[PDB]
Amino acid sequence: RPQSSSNNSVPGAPNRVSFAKLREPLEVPGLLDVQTDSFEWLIGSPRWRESAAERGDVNPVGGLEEVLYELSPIEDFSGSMSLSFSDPRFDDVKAPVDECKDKDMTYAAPLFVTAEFINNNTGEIKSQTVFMGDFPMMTEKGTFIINGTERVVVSQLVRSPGVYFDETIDKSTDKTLHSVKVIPSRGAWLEFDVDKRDTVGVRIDRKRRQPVTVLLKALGWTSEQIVERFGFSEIMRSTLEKDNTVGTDEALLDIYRKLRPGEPPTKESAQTLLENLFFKEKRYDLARVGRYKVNKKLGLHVGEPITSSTLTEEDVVATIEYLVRLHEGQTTMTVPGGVEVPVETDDIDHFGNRRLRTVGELIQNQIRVGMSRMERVVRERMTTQDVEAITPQTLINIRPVVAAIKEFFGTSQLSQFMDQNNPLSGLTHKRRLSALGPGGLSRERAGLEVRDVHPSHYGRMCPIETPEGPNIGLIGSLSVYARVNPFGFIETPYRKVVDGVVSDEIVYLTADEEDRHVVAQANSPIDADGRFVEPRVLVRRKAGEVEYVPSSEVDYMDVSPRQMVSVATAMIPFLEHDDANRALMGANMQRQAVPLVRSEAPLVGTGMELRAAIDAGDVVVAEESGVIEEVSADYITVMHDNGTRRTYRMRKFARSNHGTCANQCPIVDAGDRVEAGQVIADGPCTDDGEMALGKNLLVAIMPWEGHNYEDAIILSNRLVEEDVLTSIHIEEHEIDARDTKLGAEEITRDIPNISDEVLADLDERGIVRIGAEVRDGDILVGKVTPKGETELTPEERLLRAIFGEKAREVRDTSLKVPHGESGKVIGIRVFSREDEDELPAGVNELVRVYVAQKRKISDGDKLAGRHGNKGVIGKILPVEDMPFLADGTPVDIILNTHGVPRRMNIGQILETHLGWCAHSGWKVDAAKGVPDWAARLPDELLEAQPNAIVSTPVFDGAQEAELQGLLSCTLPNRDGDVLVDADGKAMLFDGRSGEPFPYPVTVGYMYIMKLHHLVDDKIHARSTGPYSMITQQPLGGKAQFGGQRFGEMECWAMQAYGAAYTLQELLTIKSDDTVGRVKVYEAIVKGENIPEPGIPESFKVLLKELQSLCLNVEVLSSDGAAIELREGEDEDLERAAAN
Amino acid sequence: ALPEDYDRVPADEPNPEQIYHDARLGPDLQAALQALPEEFRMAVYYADVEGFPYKEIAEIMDTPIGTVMSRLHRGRRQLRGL
Amino acid sequence: LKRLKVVAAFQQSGNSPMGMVLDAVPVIPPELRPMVQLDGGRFATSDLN
Amino acid sequence: LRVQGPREVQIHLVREVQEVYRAQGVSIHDKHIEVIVRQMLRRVTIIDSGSTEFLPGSLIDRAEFEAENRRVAAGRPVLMGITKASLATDSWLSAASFQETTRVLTDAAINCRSDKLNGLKENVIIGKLIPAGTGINRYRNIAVQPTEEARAA
Amino acid sequence: VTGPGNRPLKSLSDLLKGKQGRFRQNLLGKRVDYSGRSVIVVGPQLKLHQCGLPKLMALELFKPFVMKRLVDLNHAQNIKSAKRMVERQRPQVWDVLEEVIAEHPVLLNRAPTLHRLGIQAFEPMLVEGKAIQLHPLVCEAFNADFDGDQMAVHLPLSAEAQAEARILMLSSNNILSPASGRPLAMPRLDMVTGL
Amino acid sequence: LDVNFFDELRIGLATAEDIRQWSYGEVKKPETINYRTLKPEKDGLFCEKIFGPTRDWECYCGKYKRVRFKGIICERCGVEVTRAKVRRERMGHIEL
Amino acid sequence: SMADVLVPPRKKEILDHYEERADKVEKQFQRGALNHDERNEALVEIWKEATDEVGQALREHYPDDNPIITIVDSGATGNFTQTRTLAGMKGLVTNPKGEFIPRPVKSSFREGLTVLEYFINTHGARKGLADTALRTADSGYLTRRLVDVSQDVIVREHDCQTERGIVVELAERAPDGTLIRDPYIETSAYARTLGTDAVDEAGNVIVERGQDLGDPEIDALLAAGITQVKVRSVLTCATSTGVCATCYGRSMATGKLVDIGEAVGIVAAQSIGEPGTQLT
RNA sequence: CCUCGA
DNA sequence: TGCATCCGTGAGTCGAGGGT
DNA sequence: TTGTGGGAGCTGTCACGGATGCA
Ligand SMILES: [Mg+2]
Ligand SMILES: [Zn+2]
Ligand SMILES: [Zn+2]
Repeated sequence: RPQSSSNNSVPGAPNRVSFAKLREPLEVPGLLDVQTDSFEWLIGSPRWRESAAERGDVNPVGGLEEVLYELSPIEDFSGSMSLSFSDPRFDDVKAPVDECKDKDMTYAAPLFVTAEFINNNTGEIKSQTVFMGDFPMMTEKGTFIINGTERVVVSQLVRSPGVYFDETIDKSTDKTLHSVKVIPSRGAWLEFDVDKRDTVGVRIDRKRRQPVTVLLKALGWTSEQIVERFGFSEIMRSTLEKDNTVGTDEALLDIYRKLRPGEPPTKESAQTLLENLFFKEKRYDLARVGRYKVNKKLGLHVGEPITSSTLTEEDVVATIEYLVRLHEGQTTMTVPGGVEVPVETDDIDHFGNRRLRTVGELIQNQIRVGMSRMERVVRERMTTQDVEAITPQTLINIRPVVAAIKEFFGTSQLSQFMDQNNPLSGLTHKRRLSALGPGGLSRERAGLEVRDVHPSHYGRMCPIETPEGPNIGLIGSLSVYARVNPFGFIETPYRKVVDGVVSDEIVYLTADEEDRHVVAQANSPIDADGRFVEPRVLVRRKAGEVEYVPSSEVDYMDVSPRQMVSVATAMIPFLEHDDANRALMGANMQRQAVPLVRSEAPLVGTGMELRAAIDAGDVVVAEESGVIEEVSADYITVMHDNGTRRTYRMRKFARSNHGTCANQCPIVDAGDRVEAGQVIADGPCTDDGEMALGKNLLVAIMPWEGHNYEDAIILSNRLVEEDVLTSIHIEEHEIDARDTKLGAEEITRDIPNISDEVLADLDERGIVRIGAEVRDGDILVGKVTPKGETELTPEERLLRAIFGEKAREVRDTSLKVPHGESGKVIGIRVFSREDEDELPAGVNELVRVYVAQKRKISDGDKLAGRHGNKGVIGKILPVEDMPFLADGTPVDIILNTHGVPRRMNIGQILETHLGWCAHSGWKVDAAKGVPDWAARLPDELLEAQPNAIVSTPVFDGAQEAELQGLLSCTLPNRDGDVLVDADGKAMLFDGRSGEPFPYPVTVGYMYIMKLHHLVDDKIHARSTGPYSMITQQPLGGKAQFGGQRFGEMECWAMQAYGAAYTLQELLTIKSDDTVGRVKVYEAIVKGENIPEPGIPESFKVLLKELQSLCLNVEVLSSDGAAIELREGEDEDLERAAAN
Repeated sequence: ALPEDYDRVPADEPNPEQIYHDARLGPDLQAALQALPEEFRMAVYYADVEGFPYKEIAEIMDTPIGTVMSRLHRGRRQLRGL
Repeated sequence: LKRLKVVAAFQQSGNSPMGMVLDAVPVIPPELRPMVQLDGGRFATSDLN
Repeated sequence: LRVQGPREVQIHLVREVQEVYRAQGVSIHDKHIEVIVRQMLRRVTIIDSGSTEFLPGSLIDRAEFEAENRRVAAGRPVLMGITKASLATDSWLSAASFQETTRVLTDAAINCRSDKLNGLKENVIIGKLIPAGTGINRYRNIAVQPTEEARAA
Repeated sequence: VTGPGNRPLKSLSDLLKGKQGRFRQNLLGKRVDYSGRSVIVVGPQLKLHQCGLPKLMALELFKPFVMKRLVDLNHAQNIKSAKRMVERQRPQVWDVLEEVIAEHPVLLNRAPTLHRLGIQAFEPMLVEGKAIQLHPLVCEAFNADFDGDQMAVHLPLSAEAQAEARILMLSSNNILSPASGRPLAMPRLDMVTGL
Repeated sequence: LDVNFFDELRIGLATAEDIRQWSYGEVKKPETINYRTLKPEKDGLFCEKIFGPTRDWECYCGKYKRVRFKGIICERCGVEVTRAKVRRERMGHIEL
Repeated sequence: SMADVLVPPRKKEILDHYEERADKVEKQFQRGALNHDERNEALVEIWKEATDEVGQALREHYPDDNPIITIVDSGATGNFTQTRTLAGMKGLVTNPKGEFIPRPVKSSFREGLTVLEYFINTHGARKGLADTALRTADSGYLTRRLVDVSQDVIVREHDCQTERGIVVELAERAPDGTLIRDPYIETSAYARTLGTDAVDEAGNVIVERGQDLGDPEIDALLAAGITQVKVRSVLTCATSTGVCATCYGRSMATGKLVDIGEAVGIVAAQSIGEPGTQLT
């Protein structure tokens, strides 16, 4: 296939002809590697060993080997006995992924280690294999299965360990004060600061500021050695002149008085605490990342030894001298060894000081916690028992490690319910970059400076794809070609340049390294040999600024124009013609499209569809070349060349986390020979291997009788009749028969006061039958509950007493269909204690019913293109009402004109024009030579057959001249008529009156998505229902059949209207007047007048809470006495007895 | 702990509509009203709904156990029809 | 003046300042500090409990 | 306020706020701003208490200051912030629901305050017809009866 | 004092403070009954005083009224039978529904309610579908568009509340901005372009 | 029973005599309920004796479960046979 | 359509001329005679001028029946700044700090921004979305404070009959015979009740006190040659607790005199808070 | 609490 | 005993779903 | 109830006013 075909490397990929004019010198890497490489490092897999040997460090150390080397050996007080851990090993997995999702389990494998015990007393070695627990495993898709649900561990953005300087300008004295922060990987922080009074102060974790000289005197330094190293700023001298401690002994005494206050200080507690606080690797550690940072910034030990990673006296001296020189205008420095260290303040938002904690490190930290607690238990058990009896098995208590892993995966903000609307949503979810969490910043500290685009984000974190709401700037997504460092930094690849010749040597750079060299753009002319063509090229400099520099001075070049964007963003055709807000909205709404029953790849793409679908995992890919041996809707089995067979089963009508349908379909036939890497089956939102999130709709840009007014959208009824926008939604309902005080619940077909008709669709167990169409309120699972002899209704007591029935008085608690739900029962799963099925305490039976519904497109459903053009369907017109082209073809979707120009997303128009060309094909007239506008075109684009799929990459797509040229040579319809002129418009007829519309209208083909905001999920209402217990106000949310909130601003609006009675009614007899609401129901049922409002129960609750706060609050009548607000309930008895 | 909002902890009481239809009686309310004599109607309604002692229903109508216990045994067989 | 604010507030009203020290603490009724049984042997309470 | 007087600081505040709103193309009528400005200058500071129970340096409503004076005393006009004026309201229940609930409740207990329960916010809280619009006694208590010429027809 | 997960325990004073406290969350504003919510769509065929109520939403909102009128007419034997019929969505209710809807106003609200025009009274007409139909002239007051917006419906019950809806809060009675006196129920972009 | 026409709402400091007059009993145990029977422990934070019965007209020891006994106090358990509604208006106290 | 978005045919030459001027400023900076702040300020001047010039060429090249022109100039929707961003040039883009950048976005959205232009424009876009998030909450807090401080102000009587008020400028006497109308009349004098009589020099009273002062009354006062007028406001209302209807004046919503029960305090708080989201 | 919608 | 500091306020509304 | 054994985890927020606490 030619070079203009995008994704030529992938075998069997569709031939998408691309307008691109620049060669791709580097392929998109594995988009899930941010997860898999991290987890494989944590494990110590062979896939990780090969990479660590090839291009990593010369010494490979795994994520668990690291924790074990940090933990072993465990010794006692006398050092008499030692226990070491080695060789982390994994057995096979306990259950397959589907079995784990089914049984509400956790996909995990058992962990084993070699625990060697040596005894210095009796001279013996006692090795043993110890079981460490069930470690949760990462699936092929990069996810985890926890308690039956699929989860993603989002990488966290955190401050890299190191030394960071910040200057703060003050109004008082106008002086610029300076402060230092030392952020380690473990242990508590220390801080330096020059005060308003020119007094340099050192702070410990949470302690009052102490003079910096006290720290030197806490390390035993002499009063003259301080004057030899400092005083050139004289600030250190004037700090020593300030009245402070006398000698080093009283210094340690007063500093041990600071730590642990209120305790009687001593002379040995200081020697014991200061040693372990910042200089013992057991309680303080800044990892190789932090050691590298502090050594590179301060020039310490540039000879590259990384033996020790702990704050040393050299580091503290260098840091205090750094602060002293930074307070003055000193911009250069040297240390006893420090070679050319600049003196600056540090940018906290820069991606050279801001690192990533991937899933591997996030799990490693929790493992470290569990291991330290286990070590405490081990040391506490070593002393108590005798050498004759102890063993590696008896000392070890695995419970804290298991508890830590469980608690992490079950309560961490970084372990998130996977977004599974469509493959793209999950794909970007695994590449998300979250700023909040444990160790990161708080939501209440997320200032504006954290959230905006930083210049160091270029090629690492996309600037477009980010939440539109309160999480804006806090959740990014990794760029396409970006990659995470072993240190935790984000690197991006650049082509190397030597003497104005751009080579094919690729080098991955960190933001630190990038700020040193000169990086050009991808849109830069290049000779056939690789040499620059311009005298000077556009380049990006250190501060993030840009300039023009001669070609003899450029070092690196962008590998791709797409380098700075994420996957979802790179899927927007004509992105460069869209404003950033609408582009962000399009990127977000691509992750909200639902899968349709039939996929259809877009006529106009960017080339990212193929790779996105493949790397998303929801597509089936051949692991090895071969020939299909058998193909069924159930599975596809391929016979390899060596004789081995591989079979792939098909997820068929599977529910996602968000109720969308995951349904895979084979796209090969019985004889086909497939290559390794070729797509064998199409999952959801995929068509022939490409991400197909929407449909190609015939669109006319024009107002239409105000039905598309204000972003509303009009649709041809053909989209319903032909199910082109129909989607499948599956909902899981569940109920459990459990134990109660008065007896045991039971799942039965026999429910009291129920006709045989409304139980027809139930089996003998009391469960609905597979294939039944259930309506609003139908019974899914029958279930009775034992009832007490005081709960019986008057009509119930009569039937119990007249017949003298059995003592098992049961209330109907059957599982019924919620409002707004309907569909066919497509599956039932049942668990019983009669079998070995595990259930929680006191639960006899547990049954799940799966209901599927086919939703056609409707009024209120939300559609959106890829350029932020969203809107709800205001009107579905009959096919005869739509404006139709000259040949009778009715348009499918009418988009209002007034939206396009002011939202600043004109790409949606360009996409439309190209969308028409691809629909009809073209034939560029080359008889008298190739025209001038078509010069830059690759030869494969000079003619196209109807319905030609076409790729327009972002920042390298079809130019305006070429697009204008294509509209001229549009091939005609079957009758030889050209329906769309060279302006992109056409003469439409009004299918209602019949007369043609007076002016030509832009028609074309636009990619429209069905967003997961469907009116079936939004519509809700309630007259009366369940109430809150604590406040007696209606519950909230649709799922609980709750009422709507009438908030404080609504009451302000009421008062501004002066609608006093409405306001009283809303706040008394609709919320918490416990008698008023029942009297209202009675009055409405009997046509009587609505009664008088009572007293809001929430006011009584407020009074009771104030009285619980020792506040004697009393309600006083007009004369001064206290009004008792209580109830007597004879009235109900009077009415019920007179009944 | 509870969820972060305590107002989403549901009360487990019947709704105003639920307590209206549960306090009334079905269509048989005209069977025990007209088809039974007022001797059976008044004695059966106050021995089963109220659950009074056998001697407390003896006091309301000025009748011994021989009358109250009989009108109950016969009113049930009366209401067994229909 | 600041001190006289509170001193005269305690004086003019007949509210004894002894109320600022407690010998018994009130306990809010249980329904306003709910304890609910969760799925299984688990339970859930408000922080007040 | 001190130099030029209250009816001058009112003009000053209204014109400044209107300048800020007009610099951005906002057309708000002056009466809306005046309704807000009025609620700042409603109180006075007690310089010399004299024969009165008011503590000196306290902020008392000008109505109470002008009516409490039964000769049978020294008050200076005060400009007040909207938060300050709101927290110093007639109704402790009203202030407890606006800001600083703890401080308001403590100072209300100490001063043994009594809320007269007159004000739309308090009626909202207790479930009473607010004293505005259709809730005032003029409209809320109306006698309606058909005429005799209509009772005949 | 922290519980599990280093989370501070809500004290007695926390119950009153903040937007989540009793004052802001349970006294100055509450959740109400006889209320619903749905996505809005533009209905140009509507009159300024009208709005399109989805049929299911109106049925649930007016449930006791429908039951009473269903027992008045002999469609229902007793009130429990009427309740069962309304729950099963029997074909007889709809003729009754439009009967009890006539001239019974509803209140439409779109948050954020910035001014009093953020809540307006409308006469409901039954509409096929699940979306509220909103008059295109009230979008300036609600700041409403159709990019996915939703609105809430409240049903006044008392005679005084219905009167306040029909007189004070009626849509066609509030055409001018209460802030500047300028018209808000004014022809907007498309209608402008047309005229 | 009472339309909300109150003249004033007064607040002040609560003396310990007020806290004792309000209270219906003294809480003395940390135990909340019996995990087995889901029955409140006596003198605990949910004690039915002082706060109120969990179920309508039912005492703790089961001697009275009927509306006929309305008003009496069960001499075995000290629980008043009345509505569970009172369980949201009966305050306890703790003697320090 | 892509055809309706006309590119100004003089854009290249305009940008070349202003690039010459920016190059002169850059050579003045390379000489050492210009300050860095002066360099940035001069470049901002240059590129603001160039943006205005390409906008002028755009509006001169566009026929008045063009749909992008018809939509804006009819008052339907949008503003010409958006038209200039689409067809002309984006212009200057802000910093994450709020400053402007020496090099502007010379491309239009019809031509398609370059990689660096798009990346620079994202800064302004993101900062604008975040700051709007902030301003919404600030305006909400101010509105709540206003609502609370003002919910005592309700109308309670028809007329306190006070003779106090405020004088308001209705016009200004220019040196010519023309009378410069005051801009604040829509918000200062309109919809007020008249305090004292407005009489002309040697003439009858043109508007009696207590009049609504609508457009007819304002125009009559102006044609009469009156330049100041005293009106009754709630600043000078003598009512004890609330305000009187006559001192308040016309109800903006109903167009007539404000009714009795109206809680004009909440209406005022909402009228002040609602457009708060637009301030910068 | 989190993620999302206006 | 006169301030500088520290501590304690406040920071939009309404929705959906999923968890401890 | 004997022979040893001291913690997590945070700051990346901003503007304002007035009681507190020390020079
Ligand atoms: Mg909207
Ligand atoms: Zn008992
Ligand atoms: Zn007045």
